[PDB]
Amino acid sequence: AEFYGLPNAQEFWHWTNALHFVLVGLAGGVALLAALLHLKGDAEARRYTLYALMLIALDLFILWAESPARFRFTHIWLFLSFHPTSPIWWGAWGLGLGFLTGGLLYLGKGSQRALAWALLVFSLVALSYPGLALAVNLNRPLWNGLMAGLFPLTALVLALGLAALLKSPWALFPLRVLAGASLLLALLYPLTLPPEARGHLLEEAGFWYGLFLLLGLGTFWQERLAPWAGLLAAAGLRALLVLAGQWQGL
Amino acid sequence: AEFYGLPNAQEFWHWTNALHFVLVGLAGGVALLAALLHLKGDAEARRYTLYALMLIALDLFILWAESPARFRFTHIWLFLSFHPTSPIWWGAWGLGLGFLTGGLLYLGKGSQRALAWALLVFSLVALSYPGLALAVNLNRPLWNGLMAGLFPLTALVLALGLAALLKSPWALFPLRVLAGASLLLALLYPLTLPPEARGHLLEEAGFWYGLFLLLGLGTFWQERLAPWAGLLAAAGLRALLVLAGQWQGL
Amino acid sequence: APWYAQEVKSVYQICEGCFWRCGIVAHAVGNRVYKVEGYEANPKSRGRLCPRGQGAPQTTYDPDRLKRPLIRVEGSQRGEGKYRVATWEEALDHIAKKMLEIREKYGPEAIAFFGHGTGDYWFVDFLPAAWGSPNAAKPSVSLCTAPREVASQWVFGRPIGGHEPIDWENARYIVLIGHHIGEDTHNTQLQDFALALKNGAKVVVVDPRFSTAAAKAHRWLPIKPGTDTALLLAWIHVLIYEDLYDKEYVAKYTVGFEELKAHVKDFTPEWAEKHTEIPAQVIREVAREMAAHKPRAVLPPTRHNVWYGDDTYRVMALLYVNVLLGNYGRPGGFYIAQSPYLEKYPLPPLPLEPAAGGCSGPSGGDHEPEGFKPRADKGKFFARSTAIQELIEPMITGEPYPIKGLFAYGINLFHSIPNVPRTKEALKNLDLYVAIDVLPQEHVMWADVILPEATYLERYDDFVLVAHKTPFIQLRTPAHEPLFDTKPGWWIARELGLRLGLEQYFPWKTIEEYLETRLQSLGLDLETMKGMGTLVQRGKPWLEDWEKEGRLPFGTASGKIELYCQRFKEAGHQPLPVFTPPEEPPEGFYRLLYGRSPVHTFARTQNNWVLMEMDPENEVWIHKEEAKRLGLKEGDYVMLVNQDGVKEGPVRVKPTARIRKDCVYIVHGFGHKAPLMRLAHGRGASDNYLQTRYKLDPISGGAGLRVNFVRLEKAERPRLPSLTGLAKRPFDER
Amino acid sequence: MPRYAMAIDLSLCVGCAACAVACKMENEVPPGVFNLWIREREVGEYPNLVVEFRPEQCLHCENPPCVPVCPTGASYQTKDGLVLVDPKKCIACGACIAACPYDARYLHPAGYVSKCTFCAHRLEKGKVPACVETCPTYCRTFGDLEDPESPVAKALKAAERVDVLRPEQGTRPKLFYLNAPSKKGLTRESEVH
Amino acid sequence: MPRYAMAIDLSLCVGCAACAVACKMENEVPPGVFNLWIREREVGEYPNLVVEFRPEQCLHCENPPCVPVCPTGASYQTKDGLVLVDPKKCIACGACIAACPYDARYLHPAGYVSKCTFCAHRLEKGKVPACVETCPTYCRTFGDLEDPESPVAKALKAAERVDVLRPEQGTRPKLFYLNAPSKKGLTRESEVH
Ligand SMILES: Nc1nc2c(c(=O)[nH]1)N[C@H]1C(S)=C(S)[C@@H](COP(=O)(O)OP(=O)(O)OC[C@H]3O[C@@H](n4cnc5c(=O)[nH]c(N)nc54)[C@H](O)[C@@H]3O)O[C@H]1N2
Ligand SMILES: Nc1nc2c(c(=O)[nH]1)N[C@H]1C(S)=C(S)[C@@H](COP(=O)(O)OP(=O)(O)OC[C@H]3O[C@@H](n4cnc5c(=O)[nH]c(N)nc54)[C@H](O)[C@@H]3O)O[C@H]1N2
Ligand SMILES: Oc1c(Cl)c(Cl)c(Cl)c(Cl)c1Cl
Ligand SMILES: Oc1c(Cl)c(Cl)c(Cl)c(Cl)c1Cl
Ligand code: SF4
Ligand code: SF4
Ligand code: SF4
Ligand code: SF4
Ligand code: SF4
Ligand code: SF4
Ligand code: SF4
Ligand code: SF4
Ligand code: SF4
Ligand SMILES: [Mo]
Repeated sequence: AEFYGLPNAQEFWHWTNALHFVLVGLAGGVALLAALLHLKGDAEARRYTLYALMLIALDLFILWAESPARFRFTHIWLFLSFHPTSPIWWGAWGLGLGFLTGGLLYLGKGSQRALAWALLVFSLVALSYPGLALAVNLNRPLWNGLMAGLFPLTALVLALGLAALLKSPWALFPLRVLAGASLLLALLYPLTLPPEARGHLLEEAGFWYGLFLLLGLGTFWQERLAPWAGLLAAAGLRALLVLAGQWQGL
Repeated sequence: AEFYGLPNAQEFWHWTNALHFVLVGLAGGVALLAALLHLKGDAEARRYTLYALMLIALDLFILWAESPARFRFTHIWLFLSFHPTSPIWWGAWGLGLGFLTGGLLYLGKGSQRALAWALLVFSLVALSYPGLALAVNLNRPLWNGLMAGLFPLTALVLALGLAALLKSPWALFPLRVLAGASLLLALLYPLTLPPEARGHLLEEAGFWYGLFLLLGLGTFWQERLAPWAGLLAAAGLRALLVLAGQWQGL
Repeated sequence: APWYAQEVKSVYQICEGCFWRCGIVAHAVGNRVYKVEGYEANPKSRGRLCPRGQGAPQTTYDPDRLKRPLIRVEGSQRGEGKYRVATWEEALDHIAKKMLEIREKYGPEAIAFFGHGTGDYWFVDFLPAAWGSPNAAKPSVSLCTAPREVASQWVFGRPIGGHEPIDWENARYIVLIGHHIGEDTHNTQLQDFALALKNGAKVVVVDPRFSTAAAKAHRWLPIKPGTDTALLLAWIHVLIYEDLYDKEYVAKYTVGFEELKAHVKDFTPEWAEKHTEIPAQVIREVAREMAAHKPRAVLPPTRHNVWYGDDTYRVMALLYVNVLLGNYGRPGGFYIAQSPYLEKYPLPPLPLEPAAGGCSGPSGGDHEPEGFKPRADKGKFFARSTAIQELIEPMITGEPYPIKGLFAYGINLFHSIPNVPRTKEALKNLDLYVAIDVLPQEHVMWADVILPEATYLERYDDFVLVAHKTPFIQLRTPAHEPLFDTKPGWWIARELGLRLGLEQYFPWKTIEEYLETRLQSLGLDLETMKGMGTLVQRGKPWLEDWEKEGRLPFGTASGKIELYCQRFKEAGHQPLPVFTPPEEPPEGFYRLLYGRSPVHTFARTQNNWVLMEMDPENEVWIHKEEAKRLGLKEGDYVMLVNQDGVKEGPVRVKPTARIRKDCVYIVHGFGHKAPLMRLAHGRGASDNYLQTRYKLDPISGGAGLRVNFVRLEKAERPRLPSLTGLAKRPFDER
Repeated sequence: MPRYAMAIDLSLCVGCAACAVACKMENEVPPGVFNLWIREREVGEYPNLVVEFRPEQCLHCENPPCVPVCPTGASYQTKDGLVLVDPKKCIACGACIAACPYDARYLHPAGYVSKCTFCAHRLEKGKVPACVETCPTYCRTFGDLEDPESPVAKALKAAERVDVLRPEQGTRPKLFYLNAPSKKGLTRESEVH
Repeated sequence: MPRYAMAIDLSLCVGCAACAVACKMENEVPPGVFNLWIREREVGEYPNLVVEFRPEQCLHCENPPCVPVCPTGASYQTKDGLVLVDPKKCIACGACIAACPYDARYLHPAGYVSKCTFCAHRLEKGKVPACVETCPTYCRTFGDLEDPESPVAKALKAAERVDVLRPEQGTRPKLFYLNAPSKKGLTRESEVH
């Protein structure tokens, strides 16, 4: 209760790493739309493959931009070591090989639709890694097992929300299906925590939490409210869980 | 290491109950289908309501036929008290009221959209309570937070898989979206566990688990294998987590 | 539904759980004792009870418990299990008729009487002498306590007794040699040991195994087996040569202390460490520490002492150390135990009377010209106690005359006497073999006539007298009447006694008649005795109380420290030089050590569902590194094969270290081959079936058991019935 | 008004299941189940060999996870700190078994769930529990935690160390272990192999 | 090949912060961050007041959650049991800070993660850490756990009790608190509120 000096219990991932969390949701989700649109033969497979390349690249820039290690150029090691136990490592390659693969697909060469299978795999790695980068830390009570489920569900709500605003006919229905799955797990999450972890969550966020749950109920009303309301709900929850879970707490 | 007598650490939920677990998934998810159908004003809303009623009846019958207190007639207390903190209490009231609500819908009595929204809410209570009946036991390392995510999504793969065998046209696409979600979260599940618990899941199960993960992949292949494969993966996964997670273990 | 909400009837009752005989209250509701409890005034239980005492009542409500007399179908072999129900009248006639025939062509000494438990007074002490056979014995003498009783009779003039006289509450330093307290679960001594620990009593344990008592010790000396006398001699040497002993005490109460100092000249902590394997510094430190605490430092003598053939020497040496510390009769470790006064029931002297020997000719003087035929083991060892294991040979060869006919009153022939094959040959050759018991054990079903005894809760027994700081008398009253066709042992004895001309012995027509006579003597009657279950009398415990009166206790007027002028003379040696290096296990083998499970009594509790459910099997203790070289792990099973090829049913392996690499350990009493005791049948390994050989103590009739070696052979897990299934069979008093 | 508890001295416990058998008898606990059992574990090699004997049974947790999870209201916590079951409401759903972190409860064959009762039947008539009365070593103590005179209160006051099983669940057990034999505390299966 | 460890005898720690200041001077740890800090907590009420002075720092866990989590490989565990950071490969992502259960890790203002180092720089020249060196109360010891002549080894042997922070986690902390002042062990915030 009293200290000489202080434990390094200060926030470590700030509002900027909460912003990247939201974009890699999009980047991975859209890369999934793209490969599926390929595999399916759809005329739109190209439009969505060059978007995913921008979203992926925007994120990888925000990832280096927000790193205090940027002008020390140490990221080359992210690609010169084998580290399968590391969620973040898996996301470096998943977004890196996912980029090349999406390049060799947009420049119609190298190979076709055997390459959409590789894009599908790399997009699943990119959709999976954040969720596990949090849940892997078993010392953080709030970042429980549900993060591994709440993040991939929420990244597809982001990708389908975007897709539906760029008026693609197919996007609304699956966005309202994954948004229902997303919102129901988000409601059950608090009931899954131990009492002190939940109490911490409701005093720190919550309103904010119960706001984004309410806001998300807007995907099931009108259009041009729908993709917006589900999009703000998915990014709300994503950013708030990264911000409120950096607690170690007893 | 050695005992005089023994701790009561034996399986408390049998193959019998695991069956109840697969069934309440079906029951709840078909009651969601009937609710959403009445809500679109679609013609099939009537027989889906009969089915959700049948599966609700079949599930309450085996919840009672498998109870050691089946002839002591004490289930009446489930209904004469208020226990909001208990998943099984929520489950009893959701199904129960969901069976009256769906009873009046079938008999065109006591209103009809206001009864379809009710069926919607009670079918969300029934889809939600199983994963929480597991997940609230923070002493059991395998029943972590993801159980609150794995159980609702898997109950949907069961209902939609059934709807598609009955040849309803709308469902073979949602079945593939929801089966992709369920299999992705099911694959990341073991990676969400402390080492010793993952090692325990792998020793005791897995090979069954890994077989259920492969199986479910056939939901994206041949048209009429797709619902069987999706049904068996979702039911195998639910029963395996129920039997393998009854461990306190240090 | 609960028993305590239902109407109850209590009674003051003794526990027959084991021979400690704790005073208990039994709570019955109708014909069934639901609960039993210790009681405060009783000096043994004082309100508490061990596990065996608590579970002891279920044998009375065991569906396999013996109910009717039975006689062996004519023409069927003993062993084969063919019987036909009989009447008490018919079975009792058949026994007397047969007994009388053996007596007309052989004499009455051709009938051996083996027995144990409370009613052994009738079968082993009374009936045999009233009938005229000196061949009466109990396993608690040559298979337990003989070495120390003999050592004690020679050194002090007293026994150590059934309630060993240790003043635990004032003890300050305690040395346990093989004495496992906490596994050996005798009530009061558990209580006392626990109270000593509690008050800051530091305990040293000497044992090749890290036992429960060692788990509570300040020092554990992992001694090489069969080597304790070298450690005792070297401690005797340190207290004499470093001049730490109690000088006065030896000067006023000790004879021949000088012979001991010279004997022990070369037995130094360095000579000891060589055989003992305990470092010489440790040997020294332990003797100094105990000298620093006198007279409140004690080496209490253990109860089971047959370990090796030399045994009386080890105990003598342990007693010298206690004497040298000045603790006997002083508060610290030995109070002086006097027997209570309850006058015997008036009767004519018995044809044969006993000789509680110790000095000046207690061997065979009365056995040579004195009337007609001495106990059949008369020339085999020095001491005068009857040895159960030596009178078995006479039944096979007819050597020392012939013993046809044998009685087994509650004594496990196949688990308590070594060399089971030899005992079976001996039953083969008998003309009559009767067994009085409750359960259908493997040795009861080899009998011509089985008589079902009534259990301790459905029975009255002659009083239980306990020599103690404050001597006392206990009385057990039925909690309810016998079940089925069951009869008390006092009744069975009297009924046989009237049939063989012994009416002058057995005159009284009933046990309460008998009990009223002894209560007259003391100043009470039956109803008042039932009122205060136990009776405490005044006695003495120190030396002052004795001394001020101008007397001392002993044997001959001064404890003789080397300890016995008449053995010297005609036997050979007086002192305990027989540290006698022990024969070692052959390579590939281990010494077989054995002991108690806190929850099971000897062998008789293996069919008890309340107790088997706490401990359903034994487990072989091997050092972690040996089980590893062998290819054995945690849940494996194994057969134990002894140096003579005998294999003992599959036992679980227990690779956890708390034992030397020289040894292996298993709890005694498992391995029953008795199909009718449905939950004890086929479980664990029997130590006795592996104890094929034994080294006869030439001084105290004892059969050294720790002389057997065993090796382990990988075996399959056993397939056995479900214990819960069997335990659930309802008890029907028909 | 009291807050009921139990204290067991492990420095004195020798693992003779006396308490376990006394409870079996006093409470008529059927064959395949147990309200009380003893666990025995060794720790270490030759020159530092410790053995821990440990009775385990309902700890009558102050914050019992085994109560909120019950659908009927059969599972309840008393005003003095006893966790009990009203068999009249019990549906034998096993929710309380899933929730107890100590393997303290079982399905009794009569159709309802059972477990250590702190001998409520004896407590009500002013007696001490069966385990507490039959105990050669005098290592268990019982009483009102709030009364400075009660035997548990005294026992805790005189203890060198106090431990509780799985303290990190947050159940607040009311069965205290005194003076554990091992320096590192109560033994766990995880600190083995 | 040895197993490096630190032991702190809390019966002697007075929480003066000498070790903490000796560390800051030696490793020139920058303002605002700490390799080592002291935590002081009272467990209360008059006749029974207890104060725990507890220095905290990297425990150099034997099974460190901060190593596996690193994408770069800059977080490595050494052959003798030191967890160190090679700043050449560090991308300052914080994954290790997220996985550290003890708050022992910080972002150095020079753009890489830092934390106590077991004074690696001194261990190679054959010296004892700076905090161990300055300690006025002689309460902290160090050495190879496997060498029984080690000051850690001898102290662990002499301790009345040995504890570790969050044992329930996977880690196997190699910083041992010896004689904890409160009977219930090391103080926790949940045990207050
Ligand atoms: N191999 C080996 N032998 C030993 C020992 C050992 O450790 N190993 N220990 C030795 C020692 S120390 C002792 S003291 C003795 C004890 O030896 P025993 O007393 O012979 O041992 P138990 O195995 O209990 O056998 C008791 C027999 O009496 C029966 N019985 C029990 N209660 C009653 C009753 O009320 N009435 C009647 N009629 N019968 C009853 C039981 O069914 C069983 O047949 O054994 C000794 N023998
Ligand atoms: N639970 C229970 N308790 C009982 C009984 C029972 O049947 N059940 N029976 C009672 C009776 S009658 C008796 S006789 C006793 C038996 O019990 P004890 O009288 O205590 O027997 P001991 O043979 O002294 O002790 C057994 C210990 O002796 C050890 N030992 C073996 N060889 C040697 C050696 O060479 N040197 C040393 N120092 N130790 C050695 C073994 O390792 C074991 O740890 O217990 C009594 N109490
Ligand atoms: O979900 C339930 C479960 Cl698992 C059980 Cl065991 C019971 Cl009894 C009931 Cl009623 C429900 Cl709803
Ligand atoms: O996902 C990432 C996160 Cl969260 C950080 Cl902080 C960094 Cl530096 C990088 Cl490279 C990736 Cl990929
Ligand atoms: S010591 Fe135990 S088993 Fe023996 S008589 Fe006493 S209570 Fe019964
Ligand atoms: S009765 Fe006493 S010694 Fe026996 S298990 Fe219980 S607490 Fe331990
Ligand atoms: S099994 Fe009985 S006591 Fe337990 S939660 Fe169910 S109804 Fe309640
Ligand atoms: S010990 Fe078991 S029964 Fe008692 S409160 Fe805790 S979880 Fe409930
Ligand atoms: S307190 Fe009651 S329930 Fe607990 S062990 Fe004792 S008798 Fe059994
Ligand atoms: S030198 Fe000792 S007392 Fe001072 S802060 Fe460091 S550990 Fe604490
Ligand atoms: S901050 Fe540096 S040491 Fe820590 S995980 Fe990232 S790259 Fe590894
Ligand atoms: S205490 Fe934390 S930072 Fe230090 S080695 Fe252990 S897990 Fe890593
Ligand atoms: S070992 Fe070195 S770096 Fe660690 S706290 Fe001590 S002085 Fe600081
Ligand atoms: Mo004995």
